[PDB]
Amino acid sequence: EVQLVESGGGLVQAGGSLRLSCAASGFPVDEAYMTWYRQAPGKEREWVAAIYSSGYTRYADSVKGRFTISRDNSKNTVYLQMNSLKPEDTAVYYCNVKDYVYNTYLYDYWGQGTQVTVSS
Amino acid sequence: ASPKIFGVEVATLKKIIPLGLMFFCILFNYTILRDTKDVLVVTAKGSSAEIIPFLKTWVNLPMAIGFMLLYTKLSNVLSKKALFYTVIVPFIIYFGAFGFVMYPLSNYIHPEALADKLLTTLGPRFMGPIAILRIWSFCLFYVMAELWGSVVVSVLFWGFANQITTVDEAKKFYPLFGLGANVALIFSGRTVKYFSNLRKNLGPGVDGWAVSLKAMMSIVVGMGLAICLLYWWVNRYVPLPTRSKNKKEKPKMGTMESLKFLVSSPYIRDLATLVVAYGISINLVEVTWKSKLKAQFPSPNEYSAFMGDFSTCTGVATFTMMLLSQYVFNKYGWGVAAKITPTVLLLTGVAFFSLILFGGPFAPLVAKLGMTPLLAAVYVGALQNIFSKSAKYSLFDPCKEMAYIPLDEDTKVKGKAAIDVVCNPLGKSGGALIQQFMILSFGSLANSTPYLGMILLVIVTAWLAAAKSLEGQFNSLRSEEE
Ligand SMILES: Nc1ncnc2c1ncn2[C@@H]1O[C@H](COP(=O)(O)OP(=O)(O)OP(=O)(O)O)[C@@H](O)[C@H]1O
Repeated sequence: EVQLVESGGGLVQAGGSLRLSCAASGFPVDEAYMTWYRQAPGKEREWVAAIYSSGYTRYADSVKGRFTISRDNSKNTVYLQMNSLKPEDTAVYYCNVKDYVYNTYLYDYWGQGTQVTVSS
Repeated sequence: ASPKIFGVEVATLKKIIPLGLMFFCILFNYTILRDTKDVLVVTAKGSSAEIIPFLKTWVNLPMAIGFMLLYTKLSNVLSKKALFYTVIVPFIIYFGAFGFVMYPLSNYIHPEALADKLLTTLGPRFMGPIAILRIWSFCLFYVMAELWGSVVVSVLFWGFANQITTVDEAKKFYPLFGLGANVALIFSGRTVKYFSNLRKNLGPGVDGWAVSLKAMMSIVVGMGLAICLLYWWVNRYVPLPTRSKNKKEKPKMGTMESLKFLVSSPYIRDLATLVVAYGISINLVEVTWKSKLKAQFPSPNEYSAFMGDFSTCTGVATFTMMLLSQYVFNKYGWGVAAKITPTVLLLTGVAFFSLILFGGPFAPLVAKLGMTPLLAAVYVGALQNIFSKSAKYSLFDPCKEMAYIPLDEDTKVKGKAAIDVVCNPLGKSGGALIQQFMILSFGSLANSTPYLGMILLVIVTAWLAAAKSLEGQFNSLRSEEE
């Protein structure tokens, strides 16, 4: 069964770097459309980065240039390399794999999330 | 007393030699454009090999048709020489302007933002069709590169080679043009690799593919100018035959009435069936193989260098197969020769599909043989394509232009014209429409692998049970006349 387990979160200073891992179990990461979300308390969940089965990567305007999404096909893990971290990046980051056609979502599997907090 | 050199008349060497050299230059550009157009649409960011099924049917199929109506309308207001300067020169201008102007200015004209918005609102399985709008200028390059093999190779040259060579000259030297066409694959393959290797000179943001691309499009212009230069030579120094207007006031027999003729005559329906089956099945394997290629060589330059190596290997294999073709034929027969191409395509394709699909519980061989499963898939698909095409031009095309002989020269002349321009685009577009339905139903081309292998059996089974339906009509007409 599909399972997404995030790790690599923690407390870092402003301007630091952090790498989040998402060990996927039950599906190959190379043929999946996987995305990274984040949700700070008070605000709604915000989409951060998205990787496609083609290796194509998308990023939100808030994290373009600073964040980098990538996957390791051997270990079946997607990565979120967070660089130049701002205190605004403090949130719980979620690993998500899903497929959909227009507004019909065929499946939507989330992880439990990892807490990323940026001190100052 | 006519002089002779190498046992061949000197007067006919001034015609054949510049004709085979011009065929060499045409297949030299074709082997560069066909490798390049795969680099552009597959290795483009935001685009994968799944754009190919939608390029074949929704983009270059209407453009190839639209080109054949512009060519047909221009074939009445232009002379024969003016026709082979209005259809060949815009190609040279386009490819020269592409590698030097259009491609550099492609991050200026490609709507990457609008395509991304479409990609989110539609879904991950729509990256194929959406990439047509994402890299539309690369898609236009794909169409022009396709139109080079469809018009310059199939229409412009062979239309000119047939109007200047005698029927017996076209019987002795045409097999040598195909031999020289694969020398243009060995050399242009080495040419593509040489100009694909990333120069050690790095850049801040210098695209290693931009300097590589315009180093290829310069040769395309350079060799394209040789085609126009050789064509001018053969049309002023070579006395052409005086075959008069009496060629049945050639009535290109439309489209709907064309396939009406197809179904009417049982001899031509089977030949068209073979020509479309090779064109459905080859795509059914080749698009997935190019997906694996994109996985193995993400960089445009690595993909292009592999394409050059692949072109060289294809040229060598096809040269060998053309050499042994008139031993396979003479020994076994037209019926046996017409079966190997279906058989080689089926067997190589099912081996490649069973390495993609059933590759899980079989990997000590790829492990101890010093490869990854992805590289193994790349090499197996490369061997699949090499064997399929080296069988195509050495056994399938010989069988096709050997089955025409027992036909009457009216049915033959109309049917042979009806086969090429219909069945080749029709097969190459149906094999891609199948994959479009696969992609939009099962999501990805990899989820379509079990079925892509199963339509492969169905198409080949109807392909095998159409040569046997023709081995028995070829034998019937070729034996009763004796
Ligand atoms: N090695 C070769 N020898 C002779 N003719 C060739 C050779 N390669 C290509 N041609 C000619 O080029 C034309 C194109 O056929 P083919 O299907 O290979 O190209 P394509 O449709 O561009 O392939 P793809 O679908 O990969 O783009 C045909 O007229 C064929 O006769």
